[PDB]
Amino acid sequence: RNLSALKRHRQSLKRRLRNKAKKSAIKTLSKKAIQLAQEGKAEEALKIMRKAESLIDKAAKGSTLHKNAAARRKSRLMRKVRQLLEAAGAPLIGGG
Amino acid sequence: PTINQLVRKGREKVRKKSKVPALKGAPFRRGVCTVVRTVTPKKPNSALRKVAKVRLTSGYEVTAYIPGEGHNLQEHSVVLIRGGRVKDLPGVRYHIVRGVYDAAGVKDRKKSRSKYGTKKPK
Amino acid sequence: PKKVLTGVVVSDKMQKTVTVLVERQFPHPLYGKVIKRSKKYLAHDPEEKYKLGDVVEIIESRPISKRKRFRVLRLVESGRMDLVEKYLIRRQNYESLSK
Amino acid sequence: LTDPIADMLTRIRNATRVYKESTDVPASRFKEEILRILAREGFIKGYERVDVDGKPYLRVYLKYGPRRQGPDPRPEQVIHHIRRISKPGRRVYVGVKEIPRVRRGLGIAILSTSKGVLTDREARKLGVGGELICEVW
Amino acid sequence: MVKIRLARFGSKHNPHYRIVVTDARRKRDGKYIEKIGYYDPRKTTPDWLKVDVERARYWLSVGAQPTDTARRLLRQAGVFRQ
Amino acid sequence: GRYIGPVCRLCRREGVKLYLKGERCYSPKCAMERRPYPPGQHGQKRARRPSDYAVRLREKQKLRRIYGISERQFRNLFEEASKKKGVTGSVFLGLLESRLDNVVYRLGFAVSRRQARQLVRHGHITVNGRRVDLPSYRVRPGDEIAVAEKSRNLELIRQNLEAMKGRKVGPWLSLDVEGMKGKFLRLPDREDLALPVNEQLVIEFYSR
RNA sequence: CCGAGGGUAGGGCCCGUGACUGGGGCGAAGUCGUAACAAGGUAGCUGUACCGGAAGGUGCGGCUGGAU
RNA sequence: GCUAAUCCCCCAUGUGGACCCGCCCCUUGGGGUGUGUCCAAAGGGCUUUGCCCGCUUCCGGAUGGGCCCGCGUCCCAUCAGCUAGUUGGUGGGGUAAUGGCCCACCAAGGCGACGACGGGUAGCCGGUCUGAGAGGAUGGCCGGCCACAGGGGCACUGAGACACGGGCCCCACUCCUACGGGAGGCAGCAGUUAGGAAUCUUCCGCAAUGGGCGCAAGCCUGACGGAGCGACGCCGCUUGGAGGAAGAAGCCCUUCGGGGUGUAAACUCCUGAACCCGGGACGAAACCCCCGACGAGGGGACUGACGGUACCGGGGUAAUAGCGCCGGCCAACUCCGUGCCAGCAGCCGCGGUAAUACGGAGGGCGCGAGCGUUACCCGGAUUCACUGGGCGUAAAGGGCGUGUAGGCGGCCUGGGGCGUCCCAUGUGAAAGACCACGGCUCAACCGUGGGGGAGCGUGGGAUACGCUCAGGCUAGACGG
Ligand code: SF4
Ligand SMILES: [Mg+2]
Ligand SMILES: [Mg+2]
Ligand SMILES: [Mg+2]
Ligand SMILES: [Mg+2]
Ligand SMILES: [Mg+2]
Ligand SMILES: [Mg+2]
Ligand SMILES: [Mg+2]
Ligand SMILES: [Mg+2]
Ligand SMILES: [Mg+2]
Ligand SMILES: [Mg+2]
Ligand SMILES: [Mg+2]
Ligand SMILES: [Mg+2]
Ligand SMILES: [Mg+2]
Ligand SMILES: [Mg+2]
Ligand SMILES: [Mg+2]
Ligand SMILES: [Mg+2]
Ligand SMILES: [Mg+2]
Ligand SMILES: [Mg+2]
Ligand SMILES: [Mg+2]
Ligand SMILES: [Mg+2]
Ligand SMILES: [Mg+2]
Ligand SMILES: [Mg+2]
Ligand SMILES: [Mg+2]
Ligand SMILES: [Mg+2]
Ligand SMILES: [Mg+2]
Ligand SMILES: [Mg+2]
Ligand SMILES: [Mg+2]
Ligand SMILES: [Mg+2]
Ligand SMILES: [Mg+2]
Ligand SMILES: [Mg+2]
Ligand SMILES: [Mg+2]
Ligand SMILES: [Mg+2]
Ligand SMILES: [Mg+2]
Ligand SMILES: [Mg+2]
Ligand SMILES: [Mg+2]
Ligand SMILES: [Mg+2]
Ligand SMILES: [Mg+2]
Ligand SMILES: [Mg+2]
Ligand SMILES: [Mg+2]
Ligand SMILES: [Mg+2]
Ligand SMILES: [Mg+2]
Ligand SMILES: [Mg+2]
Ligand SMILES: [Mg+2]
Ligand SMILES: [Mg+2]
Ligand SMILES: [Mg+2]
Ligand SMILES: [Mg+2]
Ligand SMILES: [Mg+2]
Ligand SMILES: [Mg+2]
Ligand SMILES: [Mg+2]
Ligand SMILES: [Mg+2]
Ligand SMILES: [Mg+2]
Ligand SMILES: [Mg+2]
Ligand SMILES: [Mg+2]
Ligand SMILES: [Mg+2]
Ligand SMILES: [Mg+2]
Ligand SMILES: [Mg+2]
Ligand SMILES: [Mg+2]
Ligand SMILES: [Mg+2]
Ligand SMILES: [Mg+2]
Ligand SMILES: [Mg+2]
Ligand SMILES: [Mg+2]
Ligand SMILES: [Mg+2]
Ligand SMILES: [Mg+2]
Ligand SMILES: [Mg+2]
Ligand SMILES: [Mg+2]
Ligand SMILES: [Mg+2]
Ligand SMILES: [Mg+2]
Ligand SMILES: [Mg+2]
Ligand SMILES: [Mg+2]
Ligand SMILES: [Mg+2]
Ligand SMILES: [Mg+2]
Ligand SMILES: [Mg+2]
Ligand SMILES: [Mg+2]
Ligand SMILES: [Mg+2]
Ligand SMILES: [Mg+2]
Ligand SMILES: [Mg+2]
Ligand SMILES: [Mg+2]
Ligand SMILES: [Mg+2]
Ligand SMILES: [Mg+2]
Ligand SMILES: [Mg+2]
Ligand SMILES: [Mg+2]
Ligand SMILES: [Mg+2]
Ligand SMILES: [Mg+2]
Ligand SMILES: [Mg+2]
Ligand SMILES: [Mg+2]
Ligand SMILES: [Mg+2]
Ligand SMILES: [Mg+2]
Ligand SMILES: [Mg+2]
Ligand SMILES: [Mg+2]
Ligand SMILES: [Mg+2]
Ligand SMILES: [Mg+2]
Ligand SMILES: [Mg+2]
Ligand SMILES: [Mg+2]
Ligand SMILES: [Mg+2]
Repeated sequence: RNLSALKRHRQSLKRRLRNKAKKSAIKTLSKKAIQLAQEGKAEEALKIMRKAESLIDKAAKGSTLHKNAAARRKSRLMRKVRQLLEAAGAPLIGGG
Repeated sequence: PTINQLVRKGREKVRKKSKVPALKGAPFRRGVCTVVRTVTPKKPNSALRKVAKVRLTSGYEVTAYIPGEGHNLQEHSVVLIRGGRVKDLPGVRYHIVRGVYDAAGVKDRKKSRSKYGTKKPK
Repeated sequence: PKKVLTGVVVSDKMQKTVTVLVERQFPHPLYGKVIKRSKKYLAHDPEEKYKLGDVVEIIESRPISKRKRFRVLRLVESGRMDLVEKYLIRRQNYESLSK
Repeated sequence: LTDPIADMLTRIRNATRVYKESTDVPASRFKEEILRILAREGFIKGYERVDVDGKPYLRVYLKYGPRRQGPDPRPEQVIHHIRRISKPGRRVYVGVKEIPRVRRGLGIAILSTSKGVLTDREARKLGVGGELICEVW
Repeated sequence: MVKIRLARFGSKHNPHYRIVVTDARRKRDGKYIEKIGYYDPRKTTPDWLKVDVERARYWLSVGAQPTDTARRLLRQAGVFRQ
Repeated sequence: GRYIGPVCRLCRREGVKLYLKGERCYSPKCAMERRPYPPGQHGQKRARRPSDYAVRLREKQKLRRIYGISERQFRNLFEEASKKKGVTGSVFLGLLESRLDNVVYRLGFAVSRRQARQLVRHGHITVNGRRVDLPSYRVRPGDEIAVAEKSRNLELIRQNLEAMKGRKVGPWLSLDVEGMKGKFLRLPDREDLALPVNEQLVIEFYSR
């Protein structure tokens, strides 16, 4: 009736927490910056947008994000913010 | 037909019609006898051929021949059947295998004994 | 190589897409005779430059939509409405094959 | 008329069977080339471009064997047998390795190739295939 | 890793291996990437070993990993000689 | 296994002596010599015309009965011949000949192939040194077929070896008495054998 | 939000079975006649129509695959 | 409530890598560059200022995959119309990635007699079986791919799963209990039961090959290696060999004289399966240990489930035969019994008092640890006919026109080169089959080498014929 598969389920539950928690944050921040960039509010958008990008690549270190996801999330994050600031300018920090 | 016609309609592979349906693709099938009686053959023969109506594991109920001289089959006699009609008893399309289940071999066969489920004598 | 095919446009009624009909011959694998068979491909035309009747080449491409896996390669001939007739009349006969 | 070639061969087969010296078939730079093989291989004495009512024909000079002994003195044929292979109803094309051996060598297969009209033997020689026009013996 | 090893052919009480390069995840007697020699352990013929040496050196360069009892039959044909 | 019963009835049915015994085969006590008519109740009845099928059966059986061989083994050889280059009829006879037990009897070590088996089977025969007790060993050119050392000293082989001293043996074979050893030189041309068999009729049997 | 499925309601196709009923095959040791085969004793066959215990008959038109 | 780390996190560092914008080369998102921003890490161990195994970010290889496209892939048209995420578009979501894969909006499209839609049946291939070939039939074992893991749905973990012996939920079923509550998923190996005409040992071992973890010793491996049962198949071998009467007994036939079984038996002699006795493997030389440098290289040793079995030697017994058939096809004939009965039978047909056709018997034919039956596949069946058939009367011309699609099409000249043909080259796995050789005493079985192929991609060529475009013609056709 036994196994260390039990062990392996025990672990997955814990990795699941760390993952979800990490991904939650990325969306919270990305959207936060995108929100700011709409009403931009350019310095702040850019400020939060950096905090996102950092957290994304941080996730791509592990099992959370495959590298190409991180790339992709970053690509779409940036595009949105920039093109949003085009409806008023101008970029107060970096970047870029 | 023209060649074009053949491109258009092709030739038709003709299917075969089994002659022992009740067998449901099996070499043999087990059954129980309902009616065990004699039947009269068509012209130009004359006899009292021995037949059993058998109810099958394959859902089907058929009349099967009882080969040999004399038998011990009666109602509720369990019996194995094989294919093969008896030309002169229409509707009979199968044979009871003598020597299997409640179908006894023929008493006192000496020739062609395997076909009659009669063991070897001393 | 990316497979390349040539055919007539039979529809322009989608936006940014044409239906290109490609035809082919081959001997009957048993009866020998050379026989024709045809097939419609939805071909990508981002430029809405291809018209009904054009004869065109299309090249197998990365998938654009469900069903569109070809972009239009180039013009070859224009104004082959006679081909488009052959197709259109055939579909119109279908109203007469029912019950 | 739907097959000029088949027509020619038949004009020939029909005439040879009642033993005409010649017969006329409507002219063509393709039919000739076939006659060029029929003569060269000795199936016909030969052909000459004639004219009937202003229109081009090929008069075809037919060849047979000796008179014979017995009740039917009709000589043997030189063209015993000639028949379309490829047709408009079904084009028949062979590659070189699959060119047939007519009548165990004693007969020929004329074929049209992209090196002109050849026999089986000749086609094998230049090593090309093509539309198998017909067979003669 | 991709591996160099011994696929058993022949038959019962009658081994005959094909020293072969295959993905480790394959089954023993399964589709292999490339054959590179053979090996009769019962030694019943003059060359109960043959090895393309020129080939085995390639795969090693490119990262193949031989089994133990294949490493040897690569020693015996001196694929390793420096 | 093989036929193993009354062997004189074979000859009588075949309408020909087949030398299936050895010694008594040459005497006037031979069955074919006394009753050259088929075994059993109706042997003396006037034969009626054999059918074509009948005819080719007998020619096949005759050839087969000569070698004491089973019908399968016979078939498998023939089929082999049909796949093998050349005239099948020749090659068939050839392959029938290359059988150990036949080779042995041809080199005179036995009076009957029926005895030439029990010799091979009881391991008294060998090839190229090594012992062979397989009545079906396909002998090739170059082979040394000898009596076993431990069998050289045996009453029966002696008696039988003594009988070969100058009787000549087929062109495809060489024999060294005293040395108790013979040699397989080549496959028999058909002429090299003169068996009472139209072997063509055998082919014809197996094409039905 | 979507969602295994559950529930309600109405449809389509297929299998089994059913008082009873329609003919069909067969059997053959019957009853009734004798429609077809001969000019088959009213030449036959025919599509259709009406009719008769039954084969069948008749009308209309057609065919010869009709004897003299 | 406490405590460790190759667990987690934070900053630092930036070869590099990621992302937005500009620019250059390219040409679908490929390669490089500039500014901006962002991301690394874990140490353990010994012979201890030097190794080994790990850790980190990047590049390229290799290998295994995802997705996409052309062509091929069964029966019913008594299934003829099907389609609203439907077909396309724009934007976004999602993924490793394209995509109606998902959503919002917009447009009105998409498919179908070249058979959509619907119903039925089937996992596909290498192959297999048959067949002269063409074809037909088939997909068991072995190899390749797919699909599934009680019936469904779902995602988590992860390079990789939507995971047979991991997780969640619903259903059906079964069991456990202390009656409160819990459990399970053999289509892994064996084994039980049901079903069935029918299909195996609850074996042995990790010695070999292979796989997982480990520096390594090594541990696990129902993969596998072997053993067990079953004549299921193929192959090999035995039940003996020689001699032995004008020829016993018995039995069968008879014209009562004899004929058969039958050299068959007896009997004589030679061999010697089984069985006894002794010895007894190949499969196993690596990993490790040695010196060298932990490499190249040379020596040390360990290890065998099968198995005390194969096999070698010595001794040694004459030692299982059965089954079908004998009217014709089809090889094998007489006597009795029976009397349209009992019965045989694949087709034609046998049996009604002289049955080579029923049953027994003698005899004979055919095969032989087999023989025969039933079932099914191809063959014979040119009886679906491409190879290779037909339609006045045998089955078969539409009741007749008109005409859509389609199929097919006169003479001459050129252009193109789609069909077609030729050369080159890639692919065409392994096994199987075919030819050679070789290893098990043969064979079967198995190994090494050889020969190719159709068919598709690529490159180059040819242009008779079919095609296509272009220009002429008048014999077809149409008109005056
Ligand atoms: S004796 Fe020899 S030959 Fe005469 S029959 Fe017997 S075996 Fe045949
Ligand atoms: Mg663990
Ligand atoms: Mg939130
Ligand atoms: Mg990662
Ligand atoms: Mg993940
Ligand atoms: Mg009768
Ligand atoms: Mg029952
Ligand atoms: Mg019988
Ligand atoms: Mg799109
Ligand atoms: Mg043809
Ligand atoms: Mg056998
Ligand atoms: Mg003859
Ligand atoms: Mg031959
Ligand atoms: Mg002889
Ligand atoms: Mg002789
Ligand atoms: Mg044959
Ligand atoms: Mg719902
Ligand atoms: Mg529902
Ligand atoms: Mg529910
Ligand atoms: Mg009824
Ligand atoms: Mg009724
Ligand atoms: Mg009348
Ligand atoms: Mg009358
Ligand atoms: Mg009348
Ligand atoms: Mg009337
Ligand atoms: Mg009345
Ligand atoms: Mg009336
Ligand atoms: Mg009329
Ligand atoms: Mg601490
Ligand atoms: Mg940092
Ligand atoms: Mg919508
Ligand atoms: Mg998009
Ligand atoms: Mg994934
Ligand atoms: Mg969709
Ligand atoms: Mg189509
Ligand atoms: Mg159809
Ligand atoms: Mg179904
Ligand atoms: Mg299925
Ligand atoms: Mg055939
Ligand atoms: Mg199948
Ligand atoms: Mg099967
Ligand atoms: Mg398989
Ligand atoms: Mg499922
Ligand atoms: Mg499931
Ligand atoms: Mg189950
Ligand atoms: Mg489940
Ligand atoms: Mg699992
Ligand atoms: Mg699961
Ligand atoms: Mg799955
Ligand atoms: Mg698995
Ligand atoms: Mg399980
Ligand atoms: Mg309790
Ligand atoms: Mg619970
Ligand atoms: Mg359990
Ligand atoms: Mg049962
Ligand atoms: Mg079992
Ligand atoms: Mg097994
Ligand atoms: Mg192991
Ligand atoms: Mg191991
Ligand atoms: Mg390791
Ligand atoms: Mg075990
Ligand atoms: Mg006498
Ligand atoms: Mg006598
Ligand atoms: Mg006697
Ligand atoms: Mg007597
Ligand atoms: Mg004897
Ligand atoms: Mg050993
Ligand atoms: Mg028989
Ligand atoms: Mg026979
Ligand atoms: Mg006979
Ligand atoms: Mg009686
Ligand atoms: Mg009598
Ligand atoms: Mg009989
Ligand atoms: Mg009898
Ligand atoms: Mg035949
Ligand atoms: Mg056929
Ligand atoms: Mg058949
Ligand atoms: Mg035909
Ligand atoms: Mg016919
Ligand atoms: Mg008729
Ligand atoms: Mg008419
Ligand atoms: Mg009509
Ligand atoms: Mg037309
Ligand atoms: Mg045309
Ligand atoms: Mg033309
Ligand atoms: Mg031209
Ligand atoms: Mg071309
Ligand atoms: Mg090729
Ligand atoms: Mg191959
Ligand atoms: Mg050999
Ligand atoms: Mg091979
Ligand atoms: Mg071949
Ligand atoms: Mg040209
Ligand atoms: Mg023109
Ligand atoms: Mg005119």
